Amino acid sequence: SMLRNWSWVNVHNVHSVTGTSENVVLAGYVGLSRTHDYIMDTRSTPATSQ
Amino acid sequence: IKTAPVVPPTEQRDMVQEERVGTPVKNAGNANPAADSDNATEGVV
Repeated sequence: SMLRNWSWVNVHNVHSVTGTSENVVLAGYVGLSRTHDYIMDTRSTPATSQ
Repeated sequence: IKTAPVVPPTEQRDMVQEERVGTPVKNAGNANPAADSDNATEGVV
């Protein structure tokens, strides 16, 4: 069933949808800024109505 | 007349003390600080 699904194809003829590869390392959410702002004022929200 | 020993004025100092029962929040003057979020109908980045 894997061979019938073309597990034998050349891994170079398999093109990503974008014609590019990628290796992204972007610094992310830790949650210290959200929890600090809660202790300062618990009456706000981080989630907007949209 | 009653002469009484007092504390000389130069050996004491009045110091103003401000007594508070709690630390005010960040948006202290705002009744609804959550109306900046509830009114973001396009989104926030």
